Amino acid sequence: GSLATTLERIEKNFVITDPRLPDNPIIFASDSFLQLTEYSREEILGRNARFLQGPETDRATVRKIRDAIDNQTEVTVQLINYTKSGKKFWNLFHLQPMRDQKGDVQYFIGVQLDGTEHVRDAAEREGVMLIKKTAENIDEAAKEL
Amino acid sequence: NKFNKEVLVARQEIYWLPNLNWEQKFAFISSLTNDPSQSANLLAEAKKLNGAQPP
Ligand SMILES: Cc1cc2nc3c(=O)[nH]c(=O)nc-3n(C[C@H](O)[C@H](O)[C@H](O)COP(=O)(O)O)c2cc1C
Ligand SMILES: [Cl-]
Ligand SMILES: [Cl-]
Ligand SMILES: [Cl-]
Repeated sequence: GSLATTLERIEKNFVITDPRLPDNPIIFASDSFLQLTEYSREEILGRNARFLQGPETDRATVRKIRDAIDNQTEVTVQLINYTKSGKKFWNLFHLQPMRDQKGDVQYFIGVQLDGTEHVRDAAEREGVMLIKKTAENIDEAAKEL
Repeated sequence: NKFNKEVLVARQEIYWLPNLNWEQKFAFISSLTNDPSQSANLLAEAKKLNGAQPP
């Protein structure tokens, strides 16, 4: 296999960032996230996740994420992102603070569910439900590894 | 490229350590992310923390 840490071999798209470092950069990126975005681990470690955004990315939506991060709360949005070679995809994204025992935020987990289109109605509610559950499982798993 | 193969290799090796809790592991990866030139020192020190916390 590759040089992923064991945590990064969990078969979901996510990255984990450290808000205690300047500009809240990625410290983990799953192999699945790397396959999705076409980036290698080498070129995105230590970088803010905002490199995923491009011309069509709604800036108000991105602001919704940053508001959540500043307040150390979770959020779910749908935004347009871009692969390394610049190919558009819809990203049903979920952010959630990773806390320790006493409830203090230590890191951020971010989960991506990729799609060719903006999901709406039932299909979006189903989507929101799923990635929240995935984010919960990833949190739980990281604490075991 | 700050995150050459050696850095990545050390990084993988820190996470293999059996006696570190998830915070301790996350902290070393984070320090390595922030200061890649200290990878070897970080792995060596992680191993000492590992050896000092037997089950
Ligand atoms: C854990 C985590 C995962 C993130 N994942 C994405 C992502 O997949 N796509 C994206 O466009 N932004 C993502 N972001 C958002 C950017 O990192 C950043 O928070 C956002 O662009 C707001 O910051 P800015 O206004 O300074 O650019 C993520 C942030 C965090 C903390
Ligand atoms: Cl591994
Ligand atoms: Cl694997
Ligand atoms: Cl950020």
